Amino acid sequence: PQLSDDIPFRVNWPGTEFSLPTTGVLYKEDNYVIMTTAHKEKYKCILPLVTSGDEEEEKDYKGPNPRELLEPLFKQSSCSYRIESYWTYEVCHGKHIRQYHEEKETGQKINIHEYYLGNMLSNEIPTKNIEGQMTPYYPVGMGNGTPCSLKQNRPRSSTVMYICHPESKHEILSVAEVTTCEYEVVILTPLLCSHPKYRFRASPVNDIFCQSLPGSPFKPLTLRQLEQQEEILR
Amino acid sequence: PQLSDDIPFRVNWPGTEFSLPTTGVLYKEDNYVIMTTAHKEKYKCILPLVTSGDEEEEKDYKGPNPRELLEPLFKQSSCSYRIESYWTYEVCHGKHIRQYHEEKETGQKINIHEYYLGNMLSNEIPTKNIEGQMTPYYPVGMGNGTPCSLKQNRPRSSTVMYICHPESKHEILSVAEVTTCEYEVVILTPLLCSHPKYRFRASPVNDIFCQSLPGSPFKPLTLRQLEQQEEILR
Amino acid sequence: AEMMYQTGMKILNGSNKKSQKREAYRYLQKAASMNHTKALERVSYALLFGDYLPQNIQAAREMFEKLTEEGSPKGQTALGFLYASGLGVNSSQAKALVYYTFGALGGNLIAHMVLGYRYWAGIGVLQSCESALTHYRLVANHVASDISLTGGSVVQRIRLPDEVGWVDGQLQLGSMYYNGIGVKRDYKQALKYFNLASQGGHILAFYNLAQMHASGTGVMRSCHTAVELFKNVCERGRWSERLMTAYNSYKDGDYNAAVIQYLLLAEQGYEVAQSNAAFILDQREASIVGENETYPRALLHWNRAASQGYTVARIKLGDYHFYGFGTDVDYETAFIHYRLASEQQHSAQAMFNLGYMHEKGLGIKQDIHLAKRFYDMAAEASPDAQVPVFLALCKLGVVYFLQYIRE
Amino acid sequence: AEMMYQTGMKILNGSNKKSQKREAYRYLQKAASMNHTKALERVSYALLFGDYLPQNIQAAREMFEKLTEEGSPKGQTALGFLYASGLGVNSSQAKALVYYTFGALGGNLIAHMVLGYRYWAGIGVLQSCESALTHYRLVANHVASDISLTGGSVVQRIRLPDEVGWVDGQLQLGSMYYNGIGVKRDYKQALKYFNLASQGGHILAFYNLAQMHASGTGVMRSCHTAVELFKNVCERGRWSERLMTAYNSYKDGDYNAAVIQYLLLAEQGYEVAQSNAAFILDQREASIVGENETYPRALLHWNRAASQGYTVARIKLGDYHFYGFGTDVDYETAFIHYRLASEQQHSAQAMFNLGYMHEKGLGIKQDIHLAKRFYDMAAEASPDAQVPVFLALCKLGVVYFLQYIRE
Amino acid sequence: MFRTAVMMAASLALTGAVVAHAYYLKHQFYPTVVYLTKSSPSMAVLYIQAFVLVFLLGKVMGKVFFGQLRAAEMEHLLERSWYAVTETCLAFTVFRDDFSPRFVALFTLLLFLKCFHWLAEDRVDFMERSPNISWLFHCRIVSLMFLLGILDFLFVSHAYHSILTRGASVQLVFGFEYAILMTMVLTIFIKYVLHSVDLQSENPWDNKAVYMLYTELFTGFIKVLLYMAFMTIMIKVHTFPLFAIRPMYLAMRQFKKAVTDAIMSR
Amino acid sequence: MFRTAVMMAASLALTGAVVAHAYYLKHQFYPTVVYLTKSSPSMAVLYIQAFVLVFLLGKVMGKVFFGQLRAAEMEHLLERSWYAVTETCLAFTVFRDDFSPRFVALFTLLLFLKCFHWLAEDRVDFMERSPNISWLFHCRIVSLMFLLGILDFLFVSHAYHSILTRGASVQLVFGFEYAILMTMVLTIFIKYVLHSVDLQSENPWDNKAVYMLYTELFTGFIKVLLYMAFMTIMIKVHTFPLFAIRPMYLAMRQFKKAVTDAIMSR
Ligand SMILES: *[C@@H]1O[C@H](CO)[C@@H](O[C@@H]2O[C@H](CO)[C@@H](O[C@H]3O[C@H](CO[C@H]4O[C@H](CO[C@H]5O[C@H](CO)[C@@H](O)[C@H](O)[C@@H]5O)[C@@H](O)[C@H](O[C@H]5O[C@H](CO)[C@@H](O)[C@H](O)[C@@H]5O)[C@@H]4O)[C@@H](O[C@H]4O[C@H](CO)[C@@H](O)[C@H](O)[C@@H]4O)[C@H](O)[C@@H]3O)[C@H](O)[C@H]2NC(C)=O)[C@H](O)[C@H]1NC(C)=O
Ligand SMILES: *[C@@H]1O[C@H](CO)[C@@H](O[C@@H]2O[C@H](CO)[C@@H](O[C@H]3O[C@H](CO[C@H]4O[C@H](CO[C@H]5O[C@H](CO)[C@@H](O)[C@H](O)[C@@H]5O)[C@@H](O)[C@H](O[C@H]5O[C@H](CO)[C@@H](O)[C@H](O)[C@@H]5O)[C@@H]4O)[C@@H](O[C@H]4O[C@H](CO)[C@@H](O)[C@H](O)[C@@H]4O)[C@H](O)[C@@H]3O)[C@H](O)[C@H]2NC(C)=O)[C@H](O)[C@H]1NC(C)=O
Ligand SMILES: *[C@@H]1O[C@H](CO)[C@@H](O)[C@H](O)[C@H]1NC(C)=O
Ligand SMILES: *[C@@H]1O[C@H](CO)[C@@H](O)[C@H](O)[C@H]1NC(C)=O
Ligand SMILES: *[C@@H]1O[C@H](CO)[C@@H](O)[C@H](O)[C@H]1NC(C)=O
Ligand SMILES: *[C@@H]1O[C@H](CO)[C@@H](O)[C@H](O)[C@H]1NC(C)=O
Repeated sequence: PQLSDDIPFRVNWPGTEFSLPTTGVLYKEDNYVIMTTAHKEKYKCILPLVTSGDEEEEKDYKGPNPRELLEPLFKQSSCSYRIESYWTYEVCHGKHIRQYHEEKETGQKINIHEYYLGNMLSNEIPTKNIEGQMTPYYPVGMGNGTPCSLKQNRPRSSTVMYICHPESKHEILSVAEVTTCEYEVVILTPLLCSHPKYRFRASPVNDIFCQSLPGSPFKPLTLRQLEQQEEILR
Repeated sequence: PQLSDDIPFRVNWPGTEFSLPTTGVLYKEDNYVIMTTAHKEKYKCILPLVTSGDEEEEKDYKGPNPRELLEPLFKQSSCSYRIESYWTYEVCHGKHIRQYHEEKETGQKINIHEYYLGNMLSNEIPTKNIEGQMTPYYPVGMGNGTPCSLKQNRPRSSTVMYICHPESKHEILSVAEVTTCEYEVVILTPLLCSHPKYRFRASPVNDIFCQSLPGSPFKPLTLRQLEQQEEILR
Repeated sequence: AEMMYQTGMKILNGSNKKSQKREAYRYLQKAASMNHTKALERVSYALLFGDYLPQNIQAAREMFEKLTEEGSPKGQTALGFLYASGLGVNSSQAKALVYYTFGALGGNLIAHMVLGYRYWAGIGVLQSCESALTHYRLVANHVASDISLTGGSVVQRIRLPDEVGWVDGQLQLGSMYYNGIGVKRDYKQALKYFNLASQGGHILAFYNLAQMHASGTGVMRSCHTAVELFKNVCERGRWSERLMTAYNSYKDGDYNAAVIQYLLLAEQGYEVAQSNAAFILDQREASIVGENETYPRALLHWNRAASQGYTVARIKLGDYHFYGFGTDVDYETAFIHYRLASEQQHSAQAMFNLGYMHEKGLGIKQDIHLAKRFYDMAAEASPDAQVPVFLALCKLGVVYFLQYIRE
Repeated sequence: AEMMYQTGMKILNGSNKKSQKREAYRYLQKAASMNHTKALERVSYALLFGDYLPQNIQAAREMFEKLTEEGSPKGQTALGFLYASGLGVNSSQAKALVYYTFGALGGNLIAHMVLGYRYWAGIGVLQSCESALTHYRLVANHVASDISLTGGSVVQRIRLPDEVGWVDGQLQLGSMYYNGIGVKRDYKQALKYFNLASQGGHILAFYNLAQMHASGTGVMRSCHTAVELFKNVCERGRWSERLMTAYNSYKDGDYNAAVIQYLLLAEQGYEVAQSNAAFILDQREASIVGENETYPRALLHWNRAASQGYTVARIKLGDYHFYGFGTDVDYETAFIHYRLASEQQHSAQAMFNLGYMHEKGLGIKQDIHLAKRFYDMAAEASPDAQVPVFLALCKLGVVYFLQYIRE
Repeated sequence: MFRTAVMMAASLALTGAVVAHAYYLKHQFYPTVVYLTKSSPSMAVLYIQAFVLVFLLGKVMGKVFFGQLRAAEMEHLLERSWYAVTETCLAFTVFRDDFSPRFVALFTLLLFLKCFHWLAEDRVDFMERSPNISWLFHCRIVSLMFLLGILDFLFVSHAYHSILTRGASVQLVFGFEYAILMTMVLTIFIKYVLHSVDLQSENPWDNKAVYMLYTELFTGFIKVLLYMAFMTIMIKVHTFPLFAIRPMYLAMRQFKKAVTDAIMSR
Repeated sequence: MFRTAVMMAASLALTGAVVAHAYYLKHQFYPTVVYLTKSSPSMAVLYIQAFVLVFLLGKVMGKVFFGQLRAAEMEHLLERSWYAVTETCLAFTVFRDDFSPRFVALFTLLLFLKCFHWLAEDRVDFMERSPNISWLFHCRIVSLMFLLGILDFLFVSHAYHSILTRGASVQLVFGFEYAILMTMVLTIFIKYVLHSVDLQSENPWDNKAVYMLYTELFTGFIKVLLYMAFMTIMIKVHTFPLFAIRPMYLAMRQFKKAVTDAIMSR
């Protein structure tokens, strides 16, 4: 029950002559159930022990350092911006963070209230959060922005937050501030998802195997079929 | 302009060799107009003098007296009734007028408040303004109804008003009172419309004949394609 | 000549300014001197109509005659309107119809609406729904085509005697139900689906039920519903904007151009434009008509406005026979028009003046206790009759008490 | 045996009285002793549900087992609900899915909605819209069929944390536009006409756009709009009446049958029934669940109610991490759920408690002038935040003034 | 007297100018009276002529029931009346009853009767200290005793059947206020009973003061009970009075000046 | 003093009971305060506590600004304050401004300042006939003069910029009443100027009475002008006041008692 909406499951039908795997999740010979379908087909569905512990995935990476992946993003100078209710944040990856809003005068003039939040002149990857859950990141922290009146004319500082997303097109989840005139930017990119320590973390899947009892086939007399029925609409 | 929405007119096309009728409405040779259609067609359309006076229709009637026409209505005992906002008038032709209204009690009883307005134990036909129009009528006056408290226990009296209508099915235009507890009923019937002095009066139609000038045929080139078009549509 | 008419239409369609509209017509008025047969018919309808060119009725009659001798539908129509209304010329209903027939023949649409309306209310001719079906049909085809193009320009309906998507798809669905799109046609059930589309207010549905009640499909073809469904389609043409040209003349102080721009639509068969064209003639603000032909002409347009179902036009037809406006005084005739606005339209005033003719013995024989009913009935019909019945009932009981003392 | 079941259904369909409904089940409960496989499934859903038979959860578990060994779809479905909710039996999500799969296989519709919802919100399995497309369809075909027959029985949506014709013809017109009735089919323009029919509130149109976004017709087939359009169809079945059976139990004082008749619909994937089944567990009125499994089970159903777009379920997920309800106290985790209800749903309270964690230095580093923004932002968002910001801003300036004096 | 006839004529000149304005606009009977009703200045002048008419009826009713005002109660009406004009005005507008010209006419009937009870109190107060009172005074004031108490009994009877048949409306506060006025004619009776047995005997009576203090204790207890029940009702139904706390503080002070003085005496 | 502390404690006990009842229901800050604002008895008890607080602040301000009440102006305050609270209540309820707990506070601020102007009235009226007055009295009353005049100038400025910027609302009547109160502090200045040049010379001055009568005529003219403009505004905009005709009759009588007496004298 404790955070139980994060544990994935999958039912399989390996059949009569099947041996449970000794690698991955643990299994027992007592936690079996005797099953019966609507057309009187008998099955014996074993279930694994719900642990999914440790990180023994043989984590190996002979590839580049995480610094090198964002270099093609820096040189191409293709950088996006975000709208809000009032403001407009334009992070430029590898140049600056620019926050501005246009004041449209009555017919002729456009006034700009602009600020500068930064400029380009360890065995554990830190993890922030992201919508409650968990994600390790790459931090890129800068300063030397426009002076801030609240900090007695100190320049603003900003850290760039990098998290990976497969369908991303370099947009922003949200812009936020941890203190006054010092702001945090999160950036979606598809580059870091190839990195094993930086990819989006998915819990291992515990496999539920259903052993077919005699008098019942490899898969139930309603399974296969119904599945392929929609296979029509595939 | 004075009551001008009661004078009927009709345009005819009698053609080139036509003589205006000397019987009916009067005519003059000066009140002609020269006409021209869209396809350059010349017509001379004459008009009559709008008098339509007198009643020289050779009024002859060797048929029965108006008393005899309502006798088949009396013996058949097929008599109607009328609804209102509250009341309900049931005139029975040749028996009585009955005015009553049912009081529906909560579930079981029905109470009747009934009254009786009558019971059956001259060279000029009189006329009454009917919606401002001139209709001569047959009056059938009768009394000895229920006593009326306002007239110090005098029985009510009523006159039956007969006016003819071709599509009538023995209904009532309206029920009205000229004085307290003495009421007037009008009845639609189709029997009196055969009587020449009792039929629905229609004004004689003044005829607009119009003659076809040379270079133009008997009827205009923009006319006959339209009466056949509605004939197809019917 | 023809080059002058192009400049006027360019500035008319390009500039909505009042001065620019008058400046555009300066070439059009000059082109009328060249007898360009298209040029006069746009200034004929300004010389006699107003709110464009200055109003001059006698300046338009003689040049309408050459439009008639040429054979113009727009000249045959309007010269009939002059003799129907007796406007600047001695009145004659005899050849008012003759000009309207040739305008209806000539292809004009105004001369078909009026000829249809005259055949429908029985004005000037015999009331024949068959003839009123034919002429009202030609207008409906020539207005149902343009609304699908112009989008249905709606115009407000203003009565001077009172002051001074969701259903669009239902029309195509109901059209497929009667015709048959993938299903067998059923005229018994397609009638109810098509008739419910007209309750939304769209007049495309108003057309389609008129043909339904014409040929006899679905429901038996009755005359009364044949043309009344047709008529409300015809009352929303591009001439429906002409209330605004007339109503703006009333608010601008040009009262004599709100009695000519309203008398055409009164002739065209409206009730918003038949009370208002009589209310202006009621108060003698018009000056083309004489001071002796002001009430009989306002009686004619109060009479047509009553038969088309107006409450005030049935009370105000009682007044004109009550005092003697334009008619010798008739308490019996005025009596009926007061009750006809009581039982039918439930007009609250119309039983109060029923009490007065009951209480004071006008028209019929006097009865004191019969009059008490209608004053009491007046207070039930409206909230505003509570006061002027109470001061009438108190006066009523004073006579009853004083008569009892003398006995 | 079978003769006893006929008497119960006759009095159930014939009498709506509460005593007569219980009197009808007396033969049904006696017929359950005869092991008539149709008889138990109408009393199994009363022995564990309530508001019918008396509530006794342990009395229904063992007779559900023989319903499972027989192979009943209505027994395979509910026995998975017991192990999914940990209800009277030790909780186990591992074979909760196993029972729901065979219920989904067996032809039950409840076990398809729950399996579809688990595949859609990623609860207990991987979030796969492809698998969530398959199971959510089968329900939609079996509910749109009966709704065309039953008329679409509407049920009110009651949330306890808040208190305690014209378009019908547009569906057939939009159906003919996509298919083609007398015209060439055009999937580019039939989409807009069909999608506008669903804004009227009818749910037949909700079905037809789901298939439109499924096969890729008209618009490209996107997963997010494939099942969300499907889901609102499935949330209006004959099981949509089960709120009133649960909500009447709450108003009748039987709070322990408003936490079992609501936990099924919470498992079925609602948001009216996922806040309310957690609000009852919030205040510890339930008695089947223990006193130590009352907050973690109410955290689970506050978490699912937030991800489906509820304002209060995102504030109240902040509270449970703010005080330490069912979790070790986390000011950082509670911080995020408070701002996620501020920027997204614009919940007025959710920036006020943002100020408190800004003003008093909880979770993040303290900054006095940053807190002033969110209190000020609270008063702009609602009229009711004018007061409790003003007594918060006055307290805010007292600290700022007192600190300045000490310097 | 000259300024009174001037005020009447200067009001009737406005009414005859408003009526003649409408009759020229709408030349009939029925649309004229309807036009006066809907128009704001036309009903305003008809209101002014109504108030002058009820003013002059009061002056002739005061002249027939009292021979001459003593010019010491003439002020004493003017503050109370103002008191009374404002709280009826505030009770009329708080209740959202809307401006109707038959419930305004009912409210000035309450105020007109309220002014005559107050005039009877000050006249019977000097009946204590009048050694020369004729039989005309005695009969003309017991006539005022009857005519008032029967009138408030009638309007209480009209109101408590109105609170049952129709429902909760402004007719509740009419009959309750007349019930207080029913206690008000009750007070001046007993005071007239004890001061009539005083004059017929040529000797003072000590028990008359004891009965008078007991009687004022009585009705004062009845008065606060009526006001306290009047409080408990309109919080429950409709809205907070915001009025009638004016005579209530005087009602507790009436109870304070009677019960505590009798406790100090007895 | 015991009864005042008893009343304060009996109000604070109800306020604490209401606050604890709300806090037990909605165990946080924000829903508790929102529940207090939406609930009727909770806001009623908070209103009662606010009124007791402003009562005690008024008592301490009267103690610090006047040494001791003469017990002849305490009544004058009691009747004039009843007048005033009923006029403000009726003006609040006719305007349909709706019950808001930040305009009721402004109305009691207006009533509080009106009460202090009346206390200044009666204090300078006895200062007219006081032969033994210390410099503390002079300094404290001229401090009252300033503070009051500056306050009505500030509120008149606020209300006229409000009536220019926002639009027609209750701020117009607030500014007009503060303008009348400004004329009131003007009257007492001139009266204090004349009665201070009276005391510094050990001889009576005949021209002081003429100057006092002329000043009274002056400001009476200003007052009737303000009341007439106030009328001719609110018949035009919104609705008939139905209030502020009270002090107007006293304002014309103030004009009558000054202009006619000076005409009879001069
Ligand atoms: C519908 O949409 C509308 C617009 O889209 C919404 O309307 C609101 O419109 C008003 C306009 O009157 C906006 O108010 C303010 O607008 C400007 C800009 O001020 C904003 O920015 C200030 C910047 O300060 C920070 O800047 C940096 C940000 O990165 C920081 O690093 C820095 O340290 C500093 O903190 C900001 O301060 C201010 O927020 C609040 O500030 C203080 C305390 O922080 C609070 O007490 C205030 O209450 C204020 O809310 C604004 O967000 C501002 O003009 C500025 O510039 C001119 C230049 O000449 C100066 O003259 C002027 O004095 C001022 O300094 C305005 O005066 C005004 O304050 C408001 O932001 C809009 N609201 C929203 C939500 O967008 C409308 O709300 C929408 N409807 C809805 C949502 O229902
Ligand atoms: C919606 O529909 C509703 C009903 O369909 C409408 O509701 C109204 O309902 C009330 C019921 O309270 C009706 O009021 C009266 O109903 C009865 C019947 O009384 C009627 O008949 C009386 C008969 O008197 C005449 O009778 C003969 C008629 O031929 C004459 O010859 C004879 O001389 C005599 O004159 C009639 O008098 C009365 O009309 C009026 O009478 C006097 C003066 O004539 C007026 O002062 C009155 O104001 C009255 O209006 C009625 O029309 C009545 O019951 C009678 O009988 C019982 C029997 O026990 C007696 O106890 C009782 O005392 C009385 O004598 C009722 O008491 C009541 O008076 C009213 O008619 C309905 N209104 C309409 C328009 O139908 C409702 O109005 C509709 N909504 C709308 C239109 O918006
Ligand atoms: C109209 O007719 C009358 C009478 O016949 C005549 O006097 C008048 O001159 C005619 N007017 C015109 C313009 O024809
Ligand atoms: C009618 O017309 C004549 C013109 O012959 C005119 O003099 C008269 O004033 C008009 N009116 C009346 C009432 O005769
Ligand atoms: C549930 O599991 C727990 C722990 O394994 C065990 O103690 C308990 O007896 C079980 N209960 C049932 C009904 O199986
Ligand atoms: C949890 O369960 C135990 C039973 O083992 C019970 O005694 C206890 O009260 C429950 N609650 C807590 C907080 O431990």
